[PDB]
Amino acid sequence: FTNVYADSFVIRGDEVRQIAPGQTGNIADYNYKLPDDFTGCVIAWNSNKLDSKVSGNYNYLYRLFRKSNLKPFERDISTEIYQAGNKPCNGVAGFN
Amino acid sequence: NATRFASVYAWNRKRISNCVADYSVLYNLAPFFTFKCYGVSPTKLNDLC
Repeated sequence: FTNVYADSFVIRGDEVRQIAPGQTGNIADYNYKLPDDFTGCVIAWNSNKLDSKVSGNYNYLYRLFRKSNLKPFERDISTEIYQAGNKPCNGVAGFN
Repeated sequence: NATRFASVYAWNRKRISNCVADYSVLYNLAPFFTFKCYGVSPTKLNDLC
């Protein structure tokens, strides 16, 4: 092959079933998509005896919400608050 | 919206079947305290049968 692109990310064991080409989910839509012409392999390893924490690990965060479907192989760095209604959010959570 | 209620052990079960339930006025308002669940988003329930 020509080149390899390694994507390092941590996904909990309930949400690992959406990693396959042509899925639908929380991570499989607004975060990480696999197209039908995607070619490669998936390597996973159990980090629960090392990277876990008793009070919970807040060092990594994940995106549930997005306005539309995200294009694959693209990172979302945007800190913009999702606005459901016509009320302005002003950077913080609130009504709509 | 019911005035009365039940206790923890004695709870009644109201079966919802063969009807159309509108949850879209609840999610655009939200008097509800905290929504927490796993694997199914409660905001995605509007287009689901």
